[PDB]
Amino acid sequence: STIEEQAKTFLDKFNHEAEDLFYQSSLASWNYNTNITEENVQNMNNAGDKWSAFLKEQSTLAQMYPLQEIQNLTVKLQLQALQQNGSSVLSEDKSKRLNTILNTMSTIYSTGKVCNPDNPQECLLLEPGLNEIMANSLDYNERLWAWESWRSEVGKQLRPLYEEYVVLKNEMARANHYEDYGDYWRGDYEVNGVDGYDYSRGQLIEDVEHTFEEIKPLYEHLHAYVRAKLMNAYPSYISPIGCLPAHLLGDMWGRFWTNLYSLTVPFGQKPNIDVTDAMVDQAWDAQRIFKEAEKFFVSVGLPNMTQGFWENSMLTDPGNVQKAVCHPTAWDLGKGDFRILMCTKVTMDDFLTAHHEMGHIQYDMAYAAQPFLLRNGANEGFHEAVGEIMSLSAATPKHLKSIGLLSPDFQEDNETEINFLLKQALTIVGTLPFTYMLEKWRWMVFKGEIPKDQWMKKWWEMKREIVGVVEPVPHDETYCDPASLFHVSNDYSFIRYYTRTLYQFQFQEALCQAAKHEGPLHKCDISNSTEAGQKLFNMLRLGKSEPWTLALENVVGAKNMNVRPLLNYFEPLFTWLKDQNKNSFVGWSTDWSPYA
Amino acid sequence: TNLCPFDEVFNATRFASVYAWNRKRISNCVADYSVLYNFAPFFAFKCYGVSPTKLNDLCFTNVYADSFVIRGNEVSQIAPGQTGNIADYNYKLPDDFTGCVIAWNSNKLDSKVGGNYNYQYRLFRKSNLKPFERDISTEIYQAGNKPCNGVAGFNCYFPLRSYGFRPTYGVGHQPYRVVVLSFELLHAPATVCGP
Ligand SMILES: *[C@@H]1O[C@H](CO[C@@H]2O[C@@H](C)[C@@H](O)[C@@H](O)[C@@H]2O)[C@@H](O[C@@H]2O[C@H](CO)[C@@H](O)[C@H](O)[C@H]2NC(C)=O)[C@H](O)[C@H]1NC(C)=O
Ligand SMILES: *[C@@H]1O[C@H](CO)[C@@H](O[C@@H]2O[C@H](CO)[C@@H](O)[C@H](O)[C@H]2NC(C)=O)[C@H](O)[C@H]1NC(C)=O
Ligand SMILES: *[C@@H]1O[C@H](CO)[C@@H](O)[C@H](O)[C@H]1NC(C)=O
Ligand SMILES: *[C@@H]1O[C@H](CO)[C@@H](O)[C@H](O)[C@H]1NC(C)=O
Ligand SMILES: *[C@@H]1O[C@H](CO)[C@@H](O)[C@H](O)[C@H]1NC(C)=O
Ligand SMILES: *[C@@H]1O[C@H](CO)[C@@H](O)[C@H](O)[C@H]1NC(C)=O
Ligand SMILES: *[C@@H]1O[C@H](CO)[C@@H](O)[C@H](O)[C@H]1NC(C)=O
Ligand SMILES: [Zn+2]
Repeated sequence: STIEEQAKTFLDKFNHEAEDLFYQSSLASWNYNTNITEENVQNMNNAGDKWSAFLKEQSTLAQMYPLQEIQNLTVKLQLQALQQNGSSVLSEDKSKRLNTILNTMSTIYSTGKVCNPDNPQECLLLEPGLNEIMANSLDYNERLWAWESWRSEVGKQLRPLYEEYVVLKNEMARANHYEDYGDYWRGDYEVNGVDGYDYSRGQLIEDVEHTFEEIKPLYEHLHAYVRAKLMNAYPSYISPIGCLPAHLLGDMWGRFWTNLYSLTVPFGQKPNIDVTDAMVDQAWDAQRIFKEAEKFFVSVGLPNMTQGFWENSMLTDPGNVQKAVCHPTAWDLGKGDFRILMCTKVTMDDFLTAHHEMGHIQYDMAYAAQPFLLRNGANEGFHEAVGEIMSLSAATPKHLKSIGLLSPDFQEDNETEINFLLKQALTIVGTLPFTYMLEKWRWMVFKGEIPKDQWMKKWWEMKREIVGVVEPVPHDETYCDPASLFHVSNDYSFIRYYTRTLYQFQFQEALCQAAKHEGPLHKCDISNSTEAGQKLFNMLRLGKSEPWTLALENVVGAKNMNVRPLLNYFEPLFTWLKDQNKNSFVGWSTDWSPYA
Repeated sequence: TNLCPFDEVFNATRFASVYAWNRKRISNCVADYSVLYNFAPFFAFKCYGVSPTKLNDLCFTNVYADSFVIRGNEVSQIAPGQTGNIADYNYKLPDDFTGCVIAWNSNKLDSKVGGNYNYQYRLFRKSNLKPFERDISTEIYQAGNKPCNGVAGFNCYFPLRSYGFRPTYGVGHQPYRVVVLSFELLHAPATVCGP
């Protein structure tokens, strides 16, 4: 009996013991997220402890079959996913210290409160409060006060924790035969083995840099336009050849520029397309929305929803009887159980979120046949890139006229198209530089390129060079600005958003080519196109069984992340912005500062 | 007239696990096959070697009825010349099979909240199973080179596992009850005959 047969038998036992334990954990978690009761929390915790214990015990057994002995490229993937040690490589005291540091950072971010000067009886938390001031207030001193407060109390309480967090997360990575904790994160994109379809962990940096070197013109033109439209609201605070202050971007950190649509709308007389009043005057409910989404998915060839979906799922707010968590989620409990939790309301936003969650559920239904450890997406960005493209086709005016929610005599003028494109760009295009900046800074900190005493200096030098935003007041080494964000204080990866943004438009262009759509890409609808549904299902059914380089080729035809499809989506806006910025300055200078 | 006892086979209160499946020799009685058309939802009524319509006016010597409970995804493994976990270690049918295979859903009876752990199936066996063979051994499976000596651990597994039936699983994982009819004719006088 060679080693491979023994590995196959061990995997056969694991696949039966894991499904049952995971189902009991998932059902307990669902019951907790529907109700709220001291009993349900206890049941959740007990089941979670059982599942964690089962995984902890089984990894020790799997570290007795050497990896090089197996040549199957499917058993190796499953054993590799079990053989990671994690934080167990460290000593007990160091592990306890790391857990304490993480818990302290989480609990200091969660309950951070800021108090206005000379008034202790009025203090604000993060949500709500400070998030409403920097989303709707047009005063300048009100925004700067909140921006400085959040990084004065909460920001400065995390740097001593963060330094030790870094030094301790480097030891765990180095004990796992990596270079640094940054290389550990880049391991989700590593493919070793199958010839031609190989991806190294260091190639991701080059790919990201190459892709970002092409988005710079469109981002520059958008930045110049927003700068021109922001001088009219703050007359004597913004330089016509300078950089945008960091507290005037509609959010605490500047992640999204959505809340600038009121100030930067191209044509204010013409309103956007809202079908909220149409839905109410036709007497629609949540059930109608979900059946419409299902009917949309069946046209492209994908299957129906299970009979258990319509019975075991929550689609309406229970009311005062129950206390639930109103966060739209898609559940795959295992063993054929699929459910959606969503407090649905009659609004176009919920109409699109229904399509999004149903796309998640369809992707889950596709790979049910694979083994347990290969029941995920190709990588961390495929899943919600697949989910997102379904919402793009559901909001186009062509689709809305077909289902009758929009009048059949409504004509699509060329002035609303610019509105739609700019609204989409303020959310999709305005966050890529921020994502790239933050991930680059975190990667450089872990490697050791940024010394311990030049963190904020390089952080603010990178923002004036990549994103284009300058600080309103000076900051020194006593501050920890990056830790002020949720994804940094809590140990989370951040490049998934970048990869998802670039993947979704590649997928959309491939499907629109398959659907024989002629015209601009942003009017596209893949409805009633059976060919465009087989192509997608040729990728949804694989899961992690094959490298993500091959799964992309089954849809797009290329084997690498590409940016040209994103630019084809924004061509009319790019031309309009080039015409509009003929009498302005495009670019920025890294010398001007508001405090100078 | 004495009708064959097809009532107590299909409509039994409790069924048997796959690895220890019951067999009833129905003999020397007249058999009415219209009774079988009750229980209207049949997930499968595939017949081999005969046709359901003319089954009445062709009569045999001995008829065997075998009963057990499987999951939905494994119903396709009870056809002749199939390969799978159940068809190779639990219940195997010959390639020259004559008879019918009947399966109907039993979610409302065999699934309980919390789980029904009384149904078991074999997962590990040394070699494949010859047709119409029944194994009830519970010896430790040795998957390595180190003798097990009647314990469990590294490369020494427990052969039988248990289903976890619940009333919330999908159609493919819900319980199904299967009854298989085998028709034997031989030079010994024919006894079981229809109307
Ligand atoms: C998707 O197709 C349905 C079905 O319409 C038929 O199939 C199409 C492929 C095409 O060949 C149509 O001409 C066929 O009639 C469309 O539903 C129909 O839409 C028309 C709109 O003119 C309407 O008059 C019918 O009543 C609809 N039939 C129904 C609802 O049963 C649907 O509009 C198509 N969606 C698209 C193109 O986005
Ligand atoms: C996970 O940790 C275990 C031990 O905690 C590692 O197993 C040891 O690996 C070293 C490497 O040479 C051997 O010398 C030891 O004999 C192994 N066993 C023990 C008990 O120490 C294992 O390699 C780690 N996982 C990975 C992927 O490296
Ligand atoms: C969960 O909510 C249901 C709905 O009202 C209720 O009947 C049940 O008692 C709740 N669970 C517990 C443990 O009380
Ligand atoms: C790997 O093992 C699986 C076992 O399910 C087998 O189907 C597959 O063909 C093997 N791969 C190769 C390349 O033979
Ligand atoms: C989906 O369900 C509807 C009604 O339940 C049915 O008419 C349709 O045929 C189903 N689609 C498929 C592919 O079975
Ligand atoms: C829209 O169409 C009109 C019609 O002539 C044209 O003048 C205008 O340049 C077009 N583009 C925009 C952005 O209005
Ligand atoms: C099955 O058995 C039950 C209980 O004895 C009985 O009520 C029912 O009528 C039987 N079904 C048929 C088809 O005879
Ligand atoms: Zn989602």
